[PDB]
Amino acid sequence: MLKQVEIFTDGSCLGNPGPGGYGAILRYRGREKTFSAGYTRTTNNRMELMAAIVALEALKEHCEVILSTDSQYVRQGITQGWIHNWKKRGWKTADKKPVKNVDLWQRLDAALGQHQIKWEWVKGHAGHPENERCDELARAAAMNPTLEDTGYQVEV
Repeated sequence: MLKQVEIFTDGSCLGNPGPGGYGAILRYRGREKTFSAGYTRTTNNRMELMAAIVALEALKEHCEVILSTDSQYVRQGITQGWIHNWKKRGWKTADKKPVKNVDLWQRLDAALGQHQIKWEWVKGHAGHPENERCDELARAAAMNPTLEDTGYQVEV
């Protein structure tokens, strides 16, 4: 009887860049909510980040959160303190260009100041069924894209 909210995320793509989707599970008070959507053209990195974003943006009461994901990207960012680094430098790289996926990283940062988050980095679906599920959810959405990922820049 209650600690957190547990969040499970995955996002993936069929060809990168290519159609992608995300899958998230949120377990509130004895209830569990799923989220899923597919995008016409985006990236892997963006799908993994978006999954975390959508789940967290879904909470409307300050929570104690445990977020379990296998994304290398989120992991990198969080562990290497991207956000902290960027925020001090106005979200631009050393050569004054906007950091890559600044739209998503900001949305993430904004969620993090709301909740007390405890990250759980998983490796392999083996003994992680909620993560297995998000992947199934993620790959399914990617197959029937209904959205356009606007912040998806072609270029660099």
